[PDB]
Amino acid sequence: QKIVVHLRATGGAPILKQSKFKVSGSDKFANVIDFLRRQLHSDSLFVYVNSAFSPNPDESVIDLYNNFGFDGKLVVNYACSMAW
Amino acid sequence: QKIVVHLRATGGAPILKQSKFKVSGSDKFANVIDFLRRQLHSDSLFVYVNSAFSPNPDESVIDLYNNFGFDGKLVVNYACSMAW
Repeated sequence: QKIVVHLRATGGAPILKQSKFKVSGSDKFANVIDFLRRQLHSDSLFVYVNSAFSPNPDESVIDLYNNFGFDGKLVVNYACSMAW
Repeated sequence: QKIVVHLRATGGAPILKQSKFKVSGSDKFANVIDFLRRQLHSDSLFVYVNSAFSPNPDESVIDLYNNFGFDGKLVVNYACSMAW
């Protein structure tokens, strides 16, 4: 099984011309980390994936904004199914 | 203080014409949850925010994709210095 992997630059990191790849699902994530390390010429890159979670209803909006907001706003997603 | 909240529909949920709102930071997140459940007629809507984590080198691409993949792909964010 081949998985489509899209590399997304954040925090002002260099944008790669070739950001879309197809890789074997059995491949270890070390391969992705190593590819980026080589493309950007750095051994200390931040390589991460987003993870969804349902915020505590009792938490204030300002706190969630301070811990998860970006570019002046807090993005709140909503869905029927988490598997699209 | 007012916080801009960007509501985004995913996973089959109905899209709102105006999904951008100003909410008092002092309000509990419960107000956002209740707004969505009320306006979209569903008690079981997933209301989530995105967090982030760096996968371990030995993790397989397939598992990362099955666990956190989005719209037919695994999005890998990278930065030389982090900013949400």
